[PDB]
Amino acid sequence: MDVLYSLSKTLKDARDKIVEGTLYSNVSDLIQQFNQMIITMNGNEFQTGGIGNLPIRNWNFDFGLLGTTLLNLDANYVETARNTIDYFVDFVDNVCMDEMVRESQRNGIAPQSDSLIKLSGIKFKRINFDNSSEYIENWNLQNRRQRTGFTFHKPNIFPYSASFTLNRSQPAHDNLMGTMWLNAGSEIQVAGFDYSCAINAPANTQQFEHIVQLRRVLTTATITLLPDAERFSFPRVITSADGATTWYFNPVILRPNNVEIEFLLNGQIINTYQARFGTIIARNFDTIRLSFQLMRPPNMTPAVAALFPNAQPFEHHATVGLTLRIESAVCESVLADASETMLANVTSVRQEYAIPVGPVFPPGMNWTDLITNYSPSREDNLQRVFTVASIRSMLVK
Amino acid sequence: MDVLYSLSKTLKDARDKIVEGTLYSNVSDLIQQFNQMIITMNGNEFQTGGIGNLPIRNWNFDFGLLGTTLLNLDANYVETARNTIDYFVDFVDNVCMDEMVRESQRNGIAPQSDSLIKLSGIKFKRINFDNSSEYIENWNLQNRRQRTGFTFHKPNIFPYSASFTLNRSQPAHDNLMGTMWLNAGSEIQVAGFDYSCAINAPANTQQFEHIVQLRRVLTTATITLLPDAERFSFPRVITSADGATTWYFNPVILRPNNVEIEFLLNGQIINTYQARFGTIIARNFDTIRLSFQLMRPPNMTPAVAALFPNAQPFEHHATVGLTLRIESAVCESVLADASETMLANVTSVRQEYAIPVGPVFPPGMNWTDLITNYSPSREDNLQRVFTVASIRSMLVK
Amino acid sequence: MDVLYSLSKTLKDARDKIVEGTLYSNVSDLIQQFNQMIITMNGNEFQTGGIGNLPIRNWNFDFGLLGTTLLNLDANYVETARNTIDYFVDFVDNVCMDEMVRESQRNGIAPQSDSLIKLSGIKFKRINFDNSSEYIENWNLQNRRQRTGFTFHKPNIFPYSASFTLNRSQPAHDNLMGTMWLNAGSEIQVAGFDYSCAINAPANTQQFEHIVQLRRVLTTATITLLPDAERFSFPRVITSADGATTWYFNPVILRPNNVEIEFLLNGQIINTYQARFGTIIARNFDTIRLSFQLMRPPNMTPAVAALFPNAQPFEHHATVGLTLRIESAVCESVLADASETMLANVTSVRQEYAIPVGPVFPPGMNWTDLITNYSPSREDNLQRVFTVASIRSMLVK
Amino acid sequence: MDVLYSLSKTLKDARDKIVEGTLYSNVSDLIQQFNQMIITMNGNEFQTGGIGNLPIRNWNFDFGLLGTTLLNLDANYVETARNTIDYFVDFVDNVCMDEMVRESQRNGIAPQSDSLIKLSGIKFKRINFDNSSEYIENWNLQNRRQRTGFTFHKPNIFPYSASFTLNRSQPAHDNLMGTMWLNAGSEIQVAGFDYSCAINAPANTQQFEHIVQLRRVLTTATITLLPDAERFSFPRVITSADGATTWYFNPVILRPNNVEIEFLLNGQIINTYQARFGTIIARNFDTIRLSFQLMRPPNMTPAVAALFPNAQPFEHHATVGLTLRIESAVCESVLADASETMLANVTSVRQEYAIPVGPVFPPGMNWTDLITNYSPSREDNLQRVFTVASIRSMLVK
Amino acid sequence: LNLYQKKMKAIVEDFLKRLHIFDVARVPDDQMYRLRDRLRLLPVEVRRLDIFNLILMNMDQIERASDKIAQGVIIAYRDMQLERDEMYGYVNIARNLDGFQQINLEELMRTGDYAQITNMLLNNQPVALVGALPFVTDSSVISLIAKLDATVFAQIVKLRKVDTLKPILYKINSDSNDFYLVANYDWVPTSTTKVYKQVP
Ligand SMILES: [Zn+2]
Ligand SMILES: [Zn+2]
Repeated sequence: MDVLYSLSKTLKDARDKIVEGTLYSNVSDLIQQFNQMIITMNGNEFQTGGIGNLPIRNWNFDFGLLGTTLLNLDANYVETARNTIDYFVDFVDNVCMDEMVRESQRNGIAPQSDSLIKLSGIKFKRINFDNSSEYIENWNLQNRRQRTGFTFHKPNIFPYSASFTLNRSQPAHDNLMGTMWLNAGSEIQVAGFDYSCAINAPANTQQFEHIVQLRRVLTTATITLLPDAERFSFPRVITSADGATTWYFNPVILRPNNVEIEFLLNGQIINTYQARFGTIIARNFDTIRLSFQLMRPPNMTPAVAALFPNAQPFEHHATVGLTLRIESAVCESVLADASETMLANVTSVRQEYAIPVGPVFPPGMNWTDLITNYSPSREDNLQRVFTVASIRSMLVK
Repeated sequence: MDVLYSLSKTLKDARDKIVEGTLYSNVSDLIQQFNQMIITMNGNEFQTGGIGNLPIRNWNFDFGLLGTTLLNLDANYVETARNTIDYFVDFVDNVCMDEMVRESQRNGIAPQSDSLIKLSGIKFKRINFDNSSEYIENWNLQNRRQRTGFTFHKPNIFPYSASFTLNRSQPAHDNLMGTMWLNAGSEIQVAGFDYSCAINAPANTQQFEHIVQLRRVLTTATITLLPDAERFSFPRVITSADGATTWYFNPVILRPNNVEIEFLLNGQIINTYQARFGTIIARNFDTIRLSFQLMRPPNMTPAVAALFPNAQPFEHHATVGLTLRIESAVCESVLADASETMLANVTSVRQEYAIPVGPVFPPGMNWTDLITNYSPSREDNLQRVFTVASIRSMLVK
Repeated sequence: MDVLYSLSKTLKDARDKIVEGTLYSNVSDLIQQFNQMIITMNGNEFQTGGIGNLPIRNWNFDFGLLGTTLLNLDANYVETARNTIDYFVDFVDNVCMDEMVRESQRNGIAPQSDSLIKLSGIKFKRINFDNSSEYIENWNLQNRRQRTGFTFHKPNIFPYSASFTLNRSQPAHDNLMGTMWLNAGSEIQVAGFDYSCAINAPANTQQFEHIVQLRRVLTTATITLLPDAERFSFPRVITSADGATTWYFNPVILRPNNVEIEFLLNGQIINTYQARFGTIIARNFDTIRLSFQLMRPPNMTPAVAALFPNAQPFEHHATVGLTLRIESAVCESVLADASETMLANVTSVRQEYAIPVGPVFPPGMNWTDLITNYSPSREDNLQRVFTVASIRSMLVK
Repeated sequence: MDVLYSLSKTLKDARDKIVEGTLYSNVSDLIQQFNQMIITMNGNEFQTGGIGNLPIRNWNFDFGLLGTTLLNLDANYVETARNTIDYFVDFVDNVCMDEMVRESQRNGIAPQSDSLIKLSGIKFKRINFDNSSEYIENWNLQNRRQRTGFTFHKPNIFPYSASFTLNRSQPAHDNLMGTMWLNAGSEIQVAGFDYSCAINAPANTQQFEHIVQLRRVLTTATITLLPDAERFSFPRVITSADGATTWYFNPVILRPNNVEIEFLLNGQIINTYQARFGTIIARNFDTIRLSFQLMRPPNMTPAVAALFPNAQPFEHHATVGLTLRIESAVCESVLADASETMLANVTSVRQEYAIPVGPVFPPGMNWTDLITNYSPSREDNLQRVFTVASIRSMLVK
Repeated sequence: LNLYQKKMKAIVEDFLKRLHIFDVARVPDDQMYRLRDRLRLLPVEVRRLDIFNLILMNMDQIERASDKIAQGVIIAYRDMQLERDEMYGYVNIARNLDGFQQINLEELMRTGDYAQITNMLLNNQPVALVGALPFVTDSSVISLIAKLDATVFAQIVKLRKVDTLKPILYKINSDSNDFYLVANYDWVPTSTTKVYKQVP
């Protein structure tokens, strides 16, 4: 595997540092590495493809070295080189793709394809070099069993979930109390509603709570917390819990009272914030708990008083809410986020070549399904597959 | 051109690796490259500026080189060097800016300025070196007529468009049916409304559809699709299509029924998703088609039934919607996005120096106007201009 | 690729300049080139076919050189040569065909087949020669990214489109006003009709306009423009816009008034002609706009007056029209035209070998579909495929 | 002049036969010719442009000859060559264009531009070679005085002419007899009409005739002759001869009787065809005479009899016609046709550079005006200008 | 160092000899060359390498720094104004080519002549010659008047060669030149030619 990596940084730092002009001395250290490769390869034979709509292609090697002679570089030098690179590019592409499709339950971590299995061979190890590409960097550290870690912008930790829970309801759905939410990606919006505006509630306050359990721990998270859930601030006609009928939600929004956000790790409070809106840091957590209340306004102007009668019908439904967004965070496990193309690359190659559903990944590499049941096997396969996608993107985008 | 590039990575890898103390043998390979330059330059005269409020500064070359001795670097060594760098910096800045304003209908892809035209000369090619900066990387691969590609978080593919289409309307605007939307940047929000709540519609279902045609194909897109269009979930007073009067929109939101998103390429469905909210992948498309329906609730509690009478006046307007956001994608053409400063750099330099409107770009480099009529000439000029902005940002931010 | 080219001009200039008689001296320069080939080939092994109904064939090389001895040429010399040529002919045919079927989205420009991919190899480049064949000529100039260009007689730029637009209509379709047209290939015919003969129109003149947007710019076009649209000068029964009924068109033709043809490029008028019929030149345009009017005759003999009453029924329908034909033009992109057999060759080879529909080209290489959505990928594939067809036609027709 | 020619075939056979990989000996004979040029040139300086919007650029020569690195060229060899070619290309373009705009009444058959006048100088003749380009081929043969000759597809010999001649008419235009036609390009359509259907005509037959005089003799013409003039087979409202009113034409078509086509040369019948439709050959003619008759049907079914009463009003107008198209022909004088781009090239260069109207050519190089008054001066200038356009198209399209 | 000559054996021979162990000669030819083939593909002991990089950077400077030999000459067949420099006094030096073709003597000589130069000289055209070259100083005020500098050239033609191409300079100082009936008459130096030796 690491082998694979090199193959690319070789080509990149190649198709990059080798051009009509420059001095030999700037590539001397490079040129070498290169040749070294050609050698190890030549003589060997390969095979890629064979699954689904993926073409089968065989490759052989028999190439000349490089003029370690010249001082500067003349146009002619390049072209005779670029011609050799292009065969490797078109190669690697086919190599990546071929191993970017196969999955495996037992050992979903190690190589699969006839192409790569052959590379992990010892006789090729004579090629590793410059592993500064964030992903491979972490691939190694994990082999040696040590503390890994990646960086994500608007990570995708929450499987899509949009629902409600009626804590007080009745057939007519004319005096409900409960919460409704949307957990998706890196965002959570939750609203607590009480049709009665806490008219008969102790201290005229109704307590609400929303708990979200992450499938993986996030560390060093920068989070935006804002009062109100705009998504649940407008009139709605919703299906009843049993699907037998529809209820009416006509919200009027009040400020959430006694807001408390807790970021817990294994049941322990790691970070807690009381009514702090804006930017907050959650340094290590696997669970978020949002507690907030609706407090009936003790003093009301006529217009307000008119919305909240002492007796039904309750026509304006008191609602309080919160919005929480994880802007960035670090995770020890690979995840999809709003910036990296890994998930999209893997999903795209599989879709383009009509790769059949396998035993590990959900149909279509569906993110929600994947993160909902993020088993060790899915994670090992995902990491292998994401690391390969990242190796491929160094040359082919 | 590529020439230009070097000039910088030269200086950066210079103003960076040349510090009081470091061991020489870390820059041996570097030092060289440097000198090589000075030589090729010395004996040449340049001129930049001359347009709008851009000064016309003149430059000459005549410099000594650098010692090669010394195990380690002594402070004195640096300062005598930094003094030489600063003249090149202040130079390049003026060089970039001068070629970052001129546009040419004809060959808007070729060099313009007297300054650069002179660089593409052969006698200067002896300076090229280390082309790994994502942009130049793609500049080459294109000049050779090959497959390019870039990376964008929240790309800016949709020209601003905020409007509506009334499929059923009448003078009083008291029983409308149609859609309203906002396409902007990487996001689309669209709502379908039916004042009658499909009371007389076949199967009590009203079909809606929203089609958006991209000006460039996006590949490997990671997309968030969510039900509801919050932007169109509140009461509005809107101007009529003819601008003669104003209508009232008083939405009540229902879940979009039979949601189907199609990502098409040249009329062909490449990806299709049925009612799948959350994160989805669209691997290659030039068009997005969102189809969704409003289905009159077959069972209604009294509160709901009251909103939807059998006869007018229709006072609560049934609305269903969708929100789609392209988090990341790859495009073969340069585009503005939410992270890169290229567009802002080009636009800013032109604004600061009062550069007159030219024949290629819309006034103020207006993004909406640019992407709406993204001609080949505008794209070639944009790419040239974006690549220069990226070369400049390696040294001057 | 260029490699391929040679292979042929080699054979042509061979099966042509080598015959029972002539002097050595006329081929000396040639003979050489030839041998040079045999060498480079011998030892190598190939494979063509394997897709659809295309036979798989393997080829090996082990041939003797040529007697560079003799003065004149004796019959015997030829026959021993022709025998060697025939193996190459039957070869190339199979090579062309094999690469004339495969398509590819990502890189639809470069080679596909195992046969050709091997040719682009460096070790064969030792064969290029005499690239005066118009197509290869342009293939190169495009690699070096420069101004290309082809020549066409009755080009095929307009996708088939035959329709109408009723600007004034009513259920009975007894007093219509609008236009009907046929855009196909290199021709446009458009008619403007007004059942009322502009009886209530300002200045008794009805304005018409027909705009046609080319998918590619045409330069140096020689065009025939004639008044009248014969195709729309006869009685017709046509389907209504909604397909629910049929209307009657009973034209009577008048000369088009204030004819103005504009050939625009990116919205700018490049050429404009006012009422000029016959041969006109449009030097560079991507759009054609034809504007013409129907002017009610101010003076009418009884027979004419009788056709145009002050009140309905309107039984004779005043019609004015134009016919425009692009006889020849130059395009920077390959196109089908009325003389070249490229499209037909590619389409024919695919049909004969039952080649399955691929990811790039429309089913059956349908021209209208192709030109309607002439994407960059379709054009690159079309050019590759057209260039190969042209290489093949040098030997096999 | 001939000089000029070479300059190109030099470059073409150059930018063509000189590629990465061809054996030296395939260009030995060529290389030479090339160098020979450089020599003769270097030293002398030139001026192009200096008219309308045409730029005045100054060209100077200072080039090193061509090496000969043995055994097939190395990439490097090419690039150092291509760099030299590109200066000549960009040169010639400017040379052609500069002499492609100047006209002269007195001697408008010789070189005008300061650029070319200098080339006809003796010290340059040393370059001329391979005069196989059809146009130059004929340029020479004319300088010596001999049988020239060009080849055209759908030649453009007929100036646009669309009119009628009423042989019998009256104010009401209710009983007309005459002909109407369209002569344009290579086609003629003519119809003979008799509102009375020869009711009072001798032998119930009305004779018609249409004569067209070519401005130049056409030889070896392949012609399509078909009965009927579709263009004049539909109802029309036409302006009267004096423009004071409009008449009604309501044709009903009968087969033309006793059709006789004569192709005359200086008043002598060279070819004559009696009622022969399809493909006919006219080997040498300057005039075409079409004679045809309308013969009242001696036997008529009721439906037919009803169209042709013994007394006015005559409501169905008996019409007979012919269509003649010159598919191909040879002319001793240059002409525009449906395949060659010469006229379009000359017209386009003049339009692009805003070249002022001169003393020889009609405004806009209008074809109809040109061929209508095709004076010796216009022809000599046209030939010079067409020959230059053809030299230019060998390199720049 | 573009020494497209020795490279093969030359170095190899010395190499082996110093190794002592074996007596070259009986080293099959496929051996000695193959030995190079392998040698040429290795780094270079920083020491070694580090120095060459240094020599090359100053190479140019040395060459023009010498007292004998300058780089090429120019011919313009245009009465030209002699320049003046504190050190040489009144001389015809040019510190820069630019405006006249360049002809790599080395290239010409090594590859035979096609007279490209022969024609340019004959129809008398502005041209330059580049590389290292012989040299001649002269004090004969008169000389200049006699236009000697436009002579030497014709030579070449004869047979290829171009070794015998000593060009001329006029170290005309207001002194050591018995020939000074010059500043006594209103006048200005008309040198038809000058040279590249940059100033020390
Ligand atoms: Zn963002
Ligand atoms: Zn035709």
